[PDB]
Amino acid sequence: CACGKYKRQRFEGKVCERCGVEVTKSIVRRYRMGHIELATPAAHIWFVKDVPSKIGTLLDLSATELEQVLYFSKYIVLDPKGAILNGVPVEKRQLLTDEEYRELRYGKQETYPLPPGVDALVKDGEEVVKGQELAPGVVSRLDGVALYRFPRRVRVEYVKKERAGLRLPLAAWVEKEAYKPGEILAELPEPYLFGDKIVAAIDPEEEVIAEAEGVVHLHEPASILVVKARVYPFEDDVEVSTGDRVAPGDVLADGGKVKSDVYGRVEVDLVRNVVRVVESYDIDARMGAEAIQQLLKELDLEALEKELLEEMKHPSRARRAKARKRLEVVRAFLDSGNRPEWMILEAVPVLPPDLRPMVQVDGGRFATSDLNDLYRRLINRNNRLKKLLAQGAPEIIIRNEKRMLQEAVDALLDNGRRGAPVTNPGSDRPLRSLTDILSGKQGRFRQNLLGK
Amino acid sequence: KISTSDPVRQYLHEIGQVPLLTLEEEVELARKVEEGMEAIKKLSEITGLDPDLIREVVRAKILGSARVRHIPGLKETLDPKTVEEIDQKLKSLPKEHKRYLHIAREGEAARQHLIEANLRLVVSIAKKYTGRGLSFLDLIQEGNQGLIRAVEKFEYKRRFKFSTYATWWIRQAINRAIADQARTIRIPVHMVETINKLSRTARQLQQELGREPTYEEIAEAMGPGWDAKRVEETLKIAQEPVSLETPIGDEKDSFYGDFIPDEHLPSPVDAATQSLLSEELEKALSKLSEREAMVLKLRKGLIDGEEVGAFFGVTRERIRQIENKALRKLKYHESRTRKLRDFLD
Ligand SMILES: [Mg+2]
Ligand SMILES: [Mg+2]
Ligand SMILES: [Mg+2]
Ligand SMILES: [Mg+2]
Ligand SMILES: [Mg+2]
Ligand SMILES: [Mg+2]
Ligand SMILES: [Mg+2]
Ligand SMILES: [Mg+2]
Ligand SMILES: [Mg+2]
Ligand SMILES: [Mg+2]
Ligand SMILES: [Mg+2]
Ligand SMILES: [Mg+2]
Ligand SMILES: [Mg+2]
Ligand SMILES: [Mg+2]
Ligand SMILES: [Mg+2]
Ligand SMILES: [Mg+2]
Ligand SMILES: [Mg+2]
Ligand SMILES: [Mg+2]
Ligand SMILES: [Mg+2]
Ligand SMILES: [Mg+2]
Ligand SMILES: [Mg+2]
Ligand SMILES: [Mg+2]
Ligand SMILES: [Mg+2]
Ligand SMILES: [Mg+2]
Ligand SMILES: [Mg+2]
Ligand SMILES: [Mg+2]
Ligand SMILES: [Mg+2]
Ligand SMILES: [Mg+2]
Ligand SMILES: [Mg+2]
Ligand SMILES: [Mg+2]
Ligand SMILES: [Mg+2]
Ligand SMILES: [Mg+2]
Ligand SMILES: [Mg+2]
Ligand SMILES: [Mg+2]
Ligand SMILES: [Mg+2]
Ligand SMILES: [Mg+2]
Ligand SMILES: [Mg+2]
Ligand SMILES: [Mg+2]
Ligand SMILES: [Mg+2]
Ligand SMILES: [Mg+2]
Ligand SMILES: [Mg+2]
Ligand SMILES: [Mg+2]
Ligand SMILES: [Mg+2]
Ligand SMILES: [Mg+2]
Ligand SMILES: [Mg+2]
Ligand SMILES: [Mg+2]
Ligand SMILES: [Mg+2]
Ligand SMILES: [Mg+2]
Ligand SMILES: [Mg+2]
Ligand SMILES: [Mg+2]
Ligand SMILES: [Mg+2]
Ligand SMILES: [Mg+2]
Ligand SMILES: [Zn+2]
Repeated sequence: CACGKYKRQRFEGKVCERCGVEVTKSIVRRYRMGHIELATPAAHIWFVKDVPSKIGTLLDLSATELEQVLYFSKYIVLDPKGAILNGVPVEKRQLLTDEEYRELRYGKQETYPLPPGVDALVKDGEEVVKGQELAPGVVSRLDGVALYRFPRRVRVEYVKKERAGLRLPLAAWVEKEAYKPGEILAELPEPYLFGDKIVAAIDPEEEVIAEAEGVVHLHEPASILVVKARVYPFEDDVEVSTGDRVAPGDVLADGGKVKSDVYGRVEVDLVRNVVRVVESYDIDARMGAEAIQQLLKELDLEALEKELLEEMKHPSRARRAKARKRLEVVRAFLDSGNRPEWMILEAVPVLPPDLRPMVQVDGGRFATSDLNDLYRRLINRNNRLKKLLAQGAPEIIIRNEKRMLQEAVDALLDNGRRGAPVTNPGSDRPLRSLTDILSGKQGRFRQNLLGK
Repeated sequence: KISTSDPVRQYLHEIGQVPLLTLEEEVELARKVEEGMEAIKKLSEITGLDPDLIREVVRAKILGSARVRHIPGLKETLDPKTVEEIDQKLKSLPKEHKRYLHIAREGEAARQHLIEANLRLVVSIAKKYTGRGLSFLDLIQEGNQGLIRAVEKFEYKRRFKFSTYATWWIRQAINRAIADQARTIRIPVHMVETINKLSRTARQLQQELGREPTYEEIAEAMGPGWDAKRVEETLKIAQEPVSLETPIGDEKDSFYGDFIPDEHLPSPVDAATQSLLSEELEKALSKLSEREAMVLKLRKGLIDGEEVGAFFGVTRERIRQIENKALRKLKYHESRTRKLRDFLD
């Protein structure tokens, strides 16, 4: 054993109480298999890049290009349903870009145009920005022409020195007259003798005024949010109370993700009772083996078998020929053997250890099966992935990794199908991939017949 | 197609559409992140729920549905029912504490937002720690993990901005990674700097001798406790391994690992050994008293290598008595019928 509690043959079939070791020599150490549990799946390059993409064929996707498109990078394929339009209905199986995808989920149009000086555009925009629904092409009037060419409502941001009126509670505490006592009315200087309304023009910073300390004198945007702004929603209990109540009750989710009616996102501004309700709805958008794993599970091969049977003998030679090739794969799958949800990978079998040696050489040199540098690749990526998800998750970086991860999963399986991995500067040599082991210039079945 | 360009484009495009303004935007997000913290804790205080739990429920509602909770973290939080229960009590928090809920989420957003914006910062940094033995994307990614770390500790009360703050928290993360993953045979950070020092020193030494320094110079130039045994050792660990599979001789088809023999495996000669040895050792073990012979047979050949602790109840005198008298009658009759003499070893 490792520690030595049991050391001979009499008890050959039992395991040690404090440490686990059942024995017959180290051959067990070269025959046993371990596995890595992948964060978010990836797929076998052996099934994705063979001339006939066995998954592109079975899953009617662009046999060769739609795959490469969503697999390695972020090109999303709407998996189940996505009510909101592009111009046309939800594309059951079609794929879209980051850009247009972006335009969807947050809200139609994003326009942040922030004014140059403090008094010219800051006034044009402000007057028409807070409660006024700004129609498309709203020609803001000062630097050049601030053009807001899109939809529903508007949200402006900062304000320096010109005149303060109707703005949020920021400046309220600054000039103590209104937040300390009810003096905002007298704040209007001299004509009061003959909601926000401040002095003629006394403050010029984005600060806190204990002593002008916590400050930030800068710019002032006028970002137009294309979304519909509700101020006084009411209670109707047919379906669960949607949106909000007058002022007391607010059943909506906070200001990220909330689906009420056909419109599906809800931002919240506790300033005035304003429940910002964006319109894009639940659009299942996925990319990577995640998406394909789904698609693959959902298919009832029997149906596509029968569907192809009809497509095969009936229409003309162009689409029926494609269907005959696509019927081949689906048939065997069903025929005898195993079912097709397995082509996706989420559990990587690891090759034995003594088969990927770590050995002492000369002086103290060591020698290890190239396979091990590839395994570490994957393990590190898989780990870093986990920790990246847990720490918090900025989209770009999660995919970025997921990508590396994928590539890695290729590496051990087969190197070179997509780029070729290298041991660090010394040998620009393809680390022998498991594949390279089986086939290779002088691989396994191969030298299995050259001689022994 | 090719992996670097795509991500470069990927975040450079997003920074291109959203860089953070020097003061305002970074100030803004910062303020929100902190308020979130103060919020989540105050939530913990009034719900009796761990800040860890309050942090994960707000994350789910702002960053991702049941999909992101089920695959990443296996399953302890019921995909639907669990998180939701938690959101309900958050709602119930009247006007006063509901405010914190609404703040927590928005703060959470800011976080991820600030994190997005300063990804150029990482890449610019990570760019220079390139040839250390880590993949550019791996390097940017650790550095990324580093910027996220900075986000947790930055105090906006202390005027300095996130730029100079992220730099450190990122450079730390990178260097660590470089020292932790770069090699197959792990080597702690100290050995690492040690090796850099060793290298650097060897450089200054190559400068004038015209003689690649004998390990004498390196010891000297290095400092306090450096000797020849130390340097020969360090550079022996510095050599990365070799591809057990490498093209050898005329690289036509020579893979290095066929030439290394095997040691545990009993080459035929040994299997034959163990047979006679065990059969004859077993014959002698029987024709003898199953007393002090088995004691020393089991004490030596069955467990571990204790005269006193060797025999059951009978003390030392009977041990040495039968050990040495049976061991010799056994050897001297084995001297007669010479079977063992020819040293099986
Ligand atoms: Mg026990
Ligand atoms: Mg036991
Ligand atoms: Mg124990
Ligand atoms: Mg072909
Ligand atoms: Mg069109
Ligand atoms: Mg229409
Ligand atoms: Mg403005
Ligand atoms: Mg007005
Ligand atoms: Mg104003
Ligand atoms: Mg009044
Ligand atoms: Mg009057
Ligand atoms: Mg009067
Ligand atoms: Mg005045
Ligand atoms: Mg002023
Ligand atoms: Mg202000
Ligand atoms: Mg102060
Ligand atoms: Mg400024
Ligand atoms: Mg009514
Ligand atoms: Mg109801
Ligand atoms: Mg079906
Ligand atoms: Mg059917
Ligand atoms: Mg076709
Ligand atoms: Mg050797
Ligand atoms: Mg590597
Ligand atoms: Mg987390
Ligand atoms: Mg390497
Ligand atoms: Mg090849
Ligand atoms: Mg291509
Ligand atoms: Mg406390
Ligand atoms: Mg209590
Ligand atoms: Mg407790
Ligand atoms: Mg939900
Ligand atoms: Mg489990
Ligand atoms: Mg967001
Ligand atoms: Mg590396
Ligand atoms: Mg490189
Ligand atoms: Mg690594
Ligand atoms: Mg030191
Ligand atoms: Mg150096
Ligand atoms: Mg000398
Ligand atoms: Mg090293
Ligand atoms: Mg070869
Ligand atoms: Mg005898
Ligand atoms: Mg006897
Ligand atoms: Mg006996
Ligand atoms: Mg007898
Ligand atoms: Mg014993
Ligand atoms: Mg003992
Ligand atoms: Mg003892
Ligand atoms: Mg005793
Ligand atoms: Mg005695
Ligand atoms: Mg004889
Ligand atoms: Zn043991």
